[PDB]
Amino acid sequence: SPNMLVYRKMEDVIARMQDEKNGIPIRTVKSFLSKIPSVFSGSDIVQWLIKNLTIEDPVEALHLGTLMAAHGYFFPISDHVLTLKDDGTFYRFQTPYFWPSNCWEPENTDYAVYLCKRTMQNKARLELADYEAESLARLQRAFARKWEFIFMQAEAQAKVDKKRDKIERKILDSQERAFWDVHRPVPGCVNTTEVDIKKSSDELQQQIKYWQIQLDRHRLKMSKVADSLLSYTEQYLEYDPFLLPPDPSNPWLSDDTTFWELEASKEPSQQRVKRWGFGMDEALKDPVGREQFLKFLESEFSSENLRFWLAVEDLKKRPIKEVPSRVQEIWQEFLAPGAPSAINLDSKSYDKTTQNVKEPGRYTFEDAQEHIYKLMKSDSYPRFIRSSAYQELLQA
Amino acid sequence: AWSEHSLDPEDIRDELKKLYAQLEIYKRKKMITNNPHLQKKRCSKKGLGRSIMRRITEIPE
Amino acid sequence: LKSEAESLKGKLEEERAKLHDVELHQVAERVEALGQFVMKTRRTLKGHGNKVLCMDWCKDKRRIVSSSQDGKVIVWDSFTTNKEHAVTMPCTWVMACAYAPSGCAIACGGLDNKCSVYPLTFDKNENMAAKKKSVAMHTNYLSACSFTNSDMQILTASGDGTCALWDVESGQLLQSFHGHGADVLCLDLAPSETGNTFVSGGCDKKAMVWDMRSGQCVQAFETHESDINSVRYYPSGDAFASGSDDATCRLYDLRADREVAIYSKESIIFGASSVDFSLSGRLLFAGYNDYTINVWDVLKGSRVSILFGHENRVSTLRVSPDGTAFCSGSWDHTLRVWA
Repeated sequence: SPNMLVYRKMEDVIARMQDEKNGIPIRTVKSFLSKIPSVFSGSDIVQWLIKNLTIEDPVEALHLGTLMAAHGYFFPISDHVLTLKDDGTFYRFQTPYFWPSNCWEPENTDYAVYLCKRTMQNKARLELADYEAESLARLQRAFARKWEFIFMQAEAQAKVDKKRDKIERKILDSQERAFWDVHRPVPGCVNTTEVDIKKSSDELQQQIKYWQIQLDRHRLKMSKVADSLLSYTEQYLEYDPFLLPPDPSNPWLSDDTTFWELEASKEPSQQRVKRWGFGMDEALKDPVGREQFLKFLESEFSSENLRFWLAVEDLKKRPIKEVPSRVQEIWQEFLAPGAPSAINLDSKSYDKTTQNVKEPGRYTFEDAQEHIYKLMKSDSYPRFIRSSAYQELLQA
Repeated sequence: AWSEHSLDPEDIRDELKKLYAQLEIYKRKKMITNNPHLQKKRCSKKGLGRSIMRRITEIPE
Repeated sequence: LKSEAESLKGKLEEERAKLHDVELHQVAERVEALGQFVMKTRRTLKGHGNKVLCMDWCKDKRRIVSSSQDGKVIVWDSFTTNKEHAVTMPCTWVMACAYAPSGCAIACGGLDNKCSVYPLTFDKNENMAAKKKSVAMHTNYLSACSFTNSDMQILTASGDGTCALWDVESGQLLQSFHGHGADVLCLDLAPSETGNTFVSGGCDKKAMVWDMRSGQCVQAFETHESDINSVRYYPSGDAFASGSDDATCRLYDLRADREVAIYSKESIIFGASSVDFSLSGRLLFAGYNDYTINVWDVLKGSRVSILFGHENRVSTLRVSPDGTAFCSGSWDHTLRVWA
C-alpha cells in the first residue's frame, strides 16, 4: 500500500526528531499565571528542520513542517486546527498508539462518546466550539436509542483517569483531544486522511533467446547519449521560451498576441527557416516546410516520392471503413506496375507489397515507406538545404 | 512522560482500564438501565460483552 | 545453462561498463549552469465545484480541457477565463480527459469502464454530452487516453492490465496488449511520427513499451519502489523519465537501455503525481504530494525553484505544446496557469 511508505518515511523523520542526544528539548514553561511543563515553541521546530534538513527556504521548511503537523505528529496546545506557526506557542508530539499510521478509523458512536465526556468533565462552560456543538446536536437527534452506556463509560473513564495524578489527566486528555482533531477536522482545513479510489484496491530456449536478444540489443555509450541530449537541447536551447527566448513577446506574461499570430502567418520567420535546416522530419512536421519542399520538388520535376509518403501518412489517418478503398487504389496508382506514379521497389519490398496488398492493413506499406523514406532523407533534404531558395528565404 | 514505551503502555492501560470499568458499570446497569427493552438490552449487552472480551484477549496477546 | 545466462548478464555488465565509462552528469557538469527564474501565477480558474483530476492542452495553444470527479467536464479559455462549453458526465471519478488535435472531440472516462467521446465543436447548442457515442469500453475503471494523432483512434488503459486502440464511430477494437498483470496507469504517444509506439507501466513496479505495429512487448524495465503514476517521453523521441509515490523520479534511455540518473531529494518525501518536459527539453516538471511543484535541471540535478501555490495536493500537470507555460492539476478545487 503506497501511503504506508510515506508515513514510514515521516516516522523516520520524527524518530530522528525526538532523538536522545540530539533533538528538540521538551521544556517546562513557568508563567505568572501557571507552570506548564513538556512543551516547546514552533521556532524551535523550525530551527530543528533548518539545521538537520538544510531546507534553504524558511518558507519551504515551514511548508514541510505544516503538512507534517497536519498529519498528527505535533499540534498547537490551544487550537483545534493543526497549523505550525513559527512563533512562541506550545506544541507536543503524539503517542505511538495514536499515530495515523495505525489504520485507525473512528465512527459516529465514538464521536458521541468523546462529546459526552468533554462536555461532562468540567461543567463550568460549554467547553467546545460551535462546529463540535453542532455535531453533538445531530448525534443526539439521530442516536435516540443508544446514549446511556456512552455517558456511563465516559464518566467512568473520567474517574479512571482523574484518579491518576493531575498532570497526567492533563497530558492524556490533551493528546486524546488532538488525535480527534486530526481525524475529524474543522470545516475549513483539508482532511489529511483520504485516499484516491485508484489506490482503493524449450523453456530455457525462450530464456536463452531472451539472453541472445539482449546480446544483439545494440547499445551505445552514455557519453554518446550525453552528446545527443546536450546537442538536442542546444539546437533549441535558444528556442526555450522559459530559459532564454529571443522573441520577448510573451502572450502570457507581456499581454501580447503577436508571437502566436506570427506563428499563424504562413511566411516563415528566420528562426523558422534556421529550424527547418536541422532535419526534414521537422520540415514535414511544419506545414510551411511541406509546402516549400513540395514547391522545390515540383519545379525540379521531382515531386513524387514526397507525394507518396504524404499518401501513406494520409492513409494512416482514416478508419477501417476506407482502408481497403485506398490500399487497392493506391496500389493501382503508385504500386501497380504500369501506373504513372512509379514507386520503385526491390525484391523483398515488392514481394511484401504484393502479399499484403490483398489485405488492407494499418501497417501495410512499412518496408516500402522505409525504403523511400531513407531515400528522401538521404538525398532530397540535403540539396534542399543547399538550395538557393532556402538560402534566399533564410536571409530574410 | 512524553515518551514511547512509557506513554505507549500508559495510553494502552488507560484504554484497558476504561474498557474494564465500562464493563463493570455495564454489569451493574443490567437492571439499572431498565429504561428500554430486554432483548434490545440483551443485544446491546451481548455485543458489548463480545467486543470487550475480544479487546481483552487482544490486550493479552 | 544458468551459468551461461549469468555470463551473458556479466557480458551485459561489461558492455555497460564500456558504454557508461563516464556518467551522464559526470560529463554534464561541463555545460554552463543555469540562472534565476521568476515564474509565478498569471491566471486562475474558478469554475469547478470539487477536486480537479485531469487536464490537457489543445493544439491551438490557448484553450483548456479539464475534467472533475463530480461529473462535470469543462472547456475554458485561460487567455480569457470565459466558458465556451460545458458538459456533464453520467458517472463519478472522471479520471482522464483528452483533446482532439484539430479540436473535434474529447474522451472522458474511468470507473464506468466505458470511454465516451463528444464532438467538441459548436455543433448542437443543446448539450455537449447528448451526442454520447460509446467507442471504447473495458470492464474496469479507465486510466487515460492519447488520441494518437489522427483524431479517429484513441488509446485507453484500465485496471485490466491491458490496453488497445479503439476506433471513433465503430467501437471496433483494433489490437490488444496483454503483457501485464496489474493496474496500468500511464500512456503517452511518442513524439516521432516514425513508429507509432507508446509506453504502459503500472502497479507491477515496472514499465513496458508496446510497439503498436504488432502488439509485442519489445522493451521492459523495473526499478520503482511502488506503483507508478505517470510517464512522458524525452521530447526528442529518444528516452523517457518519470516519478511515482517513491518520490524518487528517474530517467531512462532507449538506446543504452539503462537508468541515466536518480532524481530524488530527502526533503520532498511525498508522492510524485505527474511529469512533463519543457519544449527545450532542458527543465523537468513534476507536481508532487507535498503541495509544491518542483522544477529540476535535467543535467546538473539541482532544484531550481519551489513555487508554492496549491492549498492541497497536485493531481496532474502538463506543458503547453507551443512551449510557453504550464498548468497544474491539484486538490484545491481550481486551476492556475503557471508561467
